[PDB]
Amino acid sequence: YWLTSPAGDQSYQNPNYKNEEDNNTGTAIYFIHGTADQPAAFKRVAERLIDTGLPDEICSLNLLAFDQRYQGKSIKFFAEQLKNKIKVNQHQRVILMAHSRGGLVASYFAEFLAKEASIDVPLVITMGTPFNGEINSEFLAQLKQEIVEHSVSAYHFFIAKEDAIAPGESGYIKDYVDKYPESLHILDRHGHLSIMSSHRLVSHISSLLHDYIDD
Amino acid sequence: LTSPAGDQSYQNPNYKNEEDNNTGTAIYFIHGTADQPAAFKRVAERLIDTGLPDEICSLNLLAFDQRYQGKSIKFFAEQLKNKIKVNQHQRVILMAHSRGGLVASYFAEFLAKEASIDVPLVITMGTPFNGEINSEFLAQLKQEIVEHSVSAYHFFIAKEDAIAPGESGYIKDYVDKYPESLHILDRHGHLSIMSSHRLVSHISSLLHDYIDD
Repeated sequence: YWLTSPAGDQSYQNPNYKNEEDNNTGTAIYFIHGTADQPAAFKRVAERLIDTGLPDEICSLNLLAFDQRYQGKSIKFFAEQLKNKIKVNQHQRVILMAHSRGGLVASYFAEFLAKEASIDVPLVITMGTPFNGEINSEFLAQLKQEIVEHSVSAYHFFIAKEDAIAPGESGYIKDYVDKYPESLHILDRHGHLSIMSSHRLVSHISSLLHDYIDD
Repeated sequence: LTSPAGDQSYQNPNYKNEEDNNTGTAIYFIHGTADQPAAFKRVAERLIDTGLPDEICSLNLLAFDQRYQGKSIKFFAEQLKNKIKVNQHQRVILMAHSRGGLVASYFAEFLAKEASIDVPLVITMGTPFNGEINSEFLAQLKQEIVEHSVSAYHFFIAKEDAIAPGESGYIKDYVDKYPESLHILDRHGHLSIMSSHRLVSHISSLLHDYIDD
């Protein structure tokens, strides 16, 4: 955005942060893209988040592009790289916003790598992430069990209505949605394929950040 | 106010100009048996708060006399058509709830032609299309809705019903035909989908689209 982070990722520093009576240790947001996804649209989502207004509590906004993104490579490796980049930036209490396959990566990071890395992950937001389904089905099932039962992160699945009524669970975990109804967000896409172009998305995300911050 | 049929009605204060030769598009509310009319009053009132198009004559409140426990949808639809023509209204918009939606939509498929009353919009809220009433009969109504119908159908459901397996409150074939026909509303307060303001807003913007055309 504004500047480049130590990890090489694009970064936006919050003017609201570091204000008078600033939070002692804040929360940084990380924006992860799926494979072969345009980072510029994802920057559209972050810029619109800034336009809406970010809580003073939020440290910075980070973008997982540039150094270093591969086209093809294993899930575990990408999550390990995400953890490495978070540790290079010395961030704590990171909020993850991921798209498509990237949501798997973030979720893997949030479920195994994050605790013994001593990184808190309060919010994990996934947009069209194929949890139900290359990636193994056993791995998907074990990840879903970790998300439903043991996870300490709040998961929010953003999908399109066509995927909602589509048979099966696409972009969301039915068990988790049943446990937490407010986790599922269904967005009207009039023009395909623009889930991230909706302003309802940014509105819900900003309301999620505010809800988490007020608590 | 009271409508010509005797039902509870709200007249538009702006209404229309003097030289409208159209008598006027009237909105009709069909509820299932033993349902609370006051929630329907709030949804109509909220439509008024948001703003109703000047071309639309009035907001009218139907299915009223008399909710019987075991009488067929067909009887209520015949009663509805009688009440609509008592008011001589034309190109009326139907907004119906639960089994009442079947009534309205049943009316839209057979009785409306014999009345020579146009039904441009038929709006169904949590209407059990998939399922006394025959299941074969529901399938025939669904086929008539999908293929032959000339009314615009809009299905309002909650996200819980959306992700529920099967077709709940909506016809999948019609949604494939028209994606914009399906409206999924977040239901914060269980279990009253008709209560969100997002529903009534969708109705008002739908009315604006219909009036402009």
